[PDB]
Amino acid sequence: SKLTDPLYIKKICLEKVHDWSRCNEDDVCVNQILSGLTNQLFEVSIKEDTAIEYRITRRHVLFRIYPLSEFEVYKTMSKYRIAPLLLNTFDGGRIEEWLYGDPLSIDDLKNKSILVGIANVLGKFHTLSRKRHLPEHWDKTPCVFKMMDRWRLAVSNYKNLDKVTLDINKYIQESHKFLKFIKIYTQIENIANDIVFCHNDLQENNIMNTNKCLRLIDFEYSGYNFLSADIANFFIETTIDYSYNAYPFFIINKKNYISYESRILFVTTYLSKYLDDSTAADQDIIDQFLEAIEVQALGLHLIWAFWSIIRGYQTFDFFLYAKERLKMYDEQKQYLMSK
Ligand SMILES: Nc1ncnc2c1ncn2[C@@H]1O[C@H](COP(=O)(O)OP(=O)(O)O)[C@@H](O)[C@H]1O
Ligand SMILES: [Mg+2]
Repeated sequence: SKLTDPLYIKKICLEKVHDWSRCNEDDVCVNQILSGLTNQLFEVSIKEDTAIEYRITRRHVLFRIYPLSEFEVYKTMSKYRIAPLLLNTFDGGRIEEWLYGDPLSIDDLKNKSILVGIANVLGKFHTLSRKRHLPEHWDKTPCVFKMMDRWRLAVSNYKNLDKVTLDINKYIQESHKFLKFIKIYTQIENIANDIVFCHNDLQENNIMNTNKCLRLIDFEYSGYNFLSADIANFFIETTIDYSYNAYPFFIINKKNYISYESRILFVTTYLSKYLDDSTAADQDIIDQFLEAIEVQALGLHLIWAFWSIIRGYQTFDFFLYAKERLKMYDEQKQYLMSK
């Protein structure tokens, strides 16, 4: 695999990237980068002296080897320059614009100026639905209903769930109680309940930063959802570090949950890009908005716990991670019911 993959990759890029066929396999550099289990990813480049030699302008590409089709969404996202530009396709993968920065770190999410930048970008991203014409066949049923329903059904079919938690049926029961609550709750006249085209996996590793220019990647879970669910996911992710490089390959720091003041600064910045100048906007917009986010956070914990259980059964400690997201459900629920 590791020794044989590069040669395959080199041949395709030579013929699928403009001007690269001027080179040979010896001028091209393949480097596998870290990814999820759903794809293999490689930084492919040309040797820099050879790029200057052969006057090659595009020095790097991303080589990607493989409800809503991820691909269909990705190509719409690329069209509007939200995602890295699609360069080309081959059977089994795609070649994308290479982004020069780095994913945001978990500690970046503490920086207020970065939070502001994320809120600006997310505020704009969320207007796409009303400002462009998205493919109309896309299901507009909020992904919270779909993900919760689909993934809970699948977890109910498993044997040995007590090997995840003694109290698993409590959370299977919690889920449809949440869906019924969320059916009523999101009918409140508040923009947090707007249904827009959502990323659905908003987190530091999906936000590329090039010299203070923030880009979004990874549209695998993308679809229409309550706008506050995209934001709740981001807020949650301030307490989860996936960079940790030994078992269980994630670290939870709940003390790091984005502070109240940072949350108001994020929501305010967000609304300054999401809302039109002429928006019909009440006094408690921020209060209700911050409340809807915490409400959605509750469901996300279930959604991602069930997701992680399915991955555990079909394959990072997925089960410990589910367990942790369930403890978060419990904690979040106490919090909500408090106020
Ligand atoms: N177009 C790109 N340019 C440079 N780096 C990328 C690009 N796309 C992804 N990466 C890197 O690979 C990682 C995973 O990419 P992504 O597709 O979002 O995740 P996954 O492969 O887990 O679905 C990112 O954190 C980023 O560092
Ligand atoms: Mg990702």
